[PDB]
Amino acid sequence: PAYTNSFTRGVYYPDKVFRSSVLHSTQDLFLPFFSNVTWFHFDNPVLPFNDGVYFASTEKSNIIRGWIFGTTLDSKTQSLLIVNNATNVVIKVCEFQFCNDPFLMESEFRVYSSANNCTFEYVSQPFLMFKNLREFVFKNIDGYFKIYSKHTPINLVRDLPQGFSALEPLVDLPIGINITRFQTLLALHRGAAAYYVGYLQPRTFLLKYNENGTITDAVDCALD
Amino acid sequence: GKIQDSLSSTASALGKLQDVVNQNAQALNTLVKQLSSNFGAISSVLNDI
Amino acid sequence: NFNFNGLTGTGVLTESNKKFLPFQQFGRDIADTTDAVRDPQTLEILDIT
Ligand SMILES: *[C@@H]1O[C@H](CO)[C@@H](O)[C@H](O)[C@H]1NC(C)=O
Ligand SMILES: *[C@@H]1O[C@H](CO)[C@@H](O)[C@H](O)[C@H]1NC(C)=O
Ligand SMILES: *[C@@H]1O[C@H](CO)[C@@H](O)[C@H](O)[C@H]1NC(C)=O
Ligand SMILES: *[C@@H]1O[C@H](CO)[C@@H](O)[C@H](O)[C@H]1NC(C)=O
Ligand SMILES: *[C@@H]1O[C@H](CO)[C@@H](O)[C@H](O)[C@H]1NC(C)=O
Repeated sequence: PAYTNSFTRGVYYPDKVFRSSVLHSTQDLFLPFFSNVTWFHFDNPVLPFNDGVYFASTEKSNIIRGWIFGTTLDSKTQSLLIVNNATNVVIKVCEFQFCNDPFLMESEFRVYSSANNCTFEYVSQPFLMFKNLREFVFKNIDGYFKIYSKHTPINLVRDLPQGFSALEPLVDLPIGINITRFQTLLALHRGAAAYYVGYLQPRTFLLKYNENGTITDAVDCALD
Repeated sequence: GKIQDSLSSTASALGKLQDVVNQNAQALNTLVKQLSSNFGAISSVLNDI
Repeated sequence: NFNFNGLTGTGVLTESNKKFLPFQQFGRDIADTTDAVRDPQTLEILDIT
């Protein structure tokens, strides 16, 4: 429902390789150009992973403050969770439970289900506080989970503007679990905030690096 | 007078003399991509073996 | 005769004019051999010739 035309954004670095002034082609798991994303907005239903998720919360948003990842979302299969407390990020690879709509003198700490059976933790800097557009790319291939963001100000708060956005690796995380279905986090402060979900599959891109060696333009195969 | 002018902006008659560097150059270049070929061995560089 | 994270090899090492990503280790050629590395225990970036 509510098929929104996701135009161009969603390209990312594979990995090692600095080059410059090159016209080079790669082959990984990719998000389609001109694809449709169901618009979301109060309302936050459940989503599956389906081998790759392009998360993009809207600008003029201060609501989404974390994520719950997993396969079953039970106390059996190892789960994953990140929380920004406005000065750090709190990565939990612990075991958790079910909460239908957790959220955040402004109140917090309602969100947590259970803190038993932890496997891994990580602490780093917070990501970032007409706004710098939050974008995230989620994938796990045999353990290595990765972080991607490129935050850019524009108008047109709901609909995605055109342009170009390479996705830059931030935290590579070798966990080694399964991910099939997940849920983001919200913050009910007494509420329809927008975000988008993408999908990856092995299509074929074509990359161009500039003289600085940064992606500026890219095309795919099955478009035309 | 016209013989520089037909060849001034871009004539369609440079052609054979331009690509004869170029198809040679990719023939050089397609020899270079074969270094990164693998042939069922588990590497391309010798040092990984 | 270098050895960076197990990749042996031979060449002359020099400081990089390149700008390296910050998430990275190996710059690789059309020939599919290493051209630019980052030190396994330093943050400096070295061009391999
Ligand atoms: C995306 O949605 C629009 C409008 O619903 C539709 O016209 C278009 O065919 C959809 N894209 C694909 C690939 O089906
Ligand atoms: C945590 O989960 C793992 C699953 O591999 C299990 O082996 C272990 O016994 C669990 N520990 C506790 C304290 O429940
Ligand atoms: C994923 O596949 C199944 C459950 O989906 C399980 O056997 C396997 O351990 C999982 N992979 C991991 C976490 O190594
Ligand atoms: C590379 O980035 C620098 C920093 O802004 C800029 O001055 C330079 O023009 C860029 N290179 C090109 C080819 O635009
Ligand atoms: C290894 O040496 C490097 C120096 O660059 C340092 O980063 C690391 O902490 C050292 N490890 C030790 C002393 O085991």
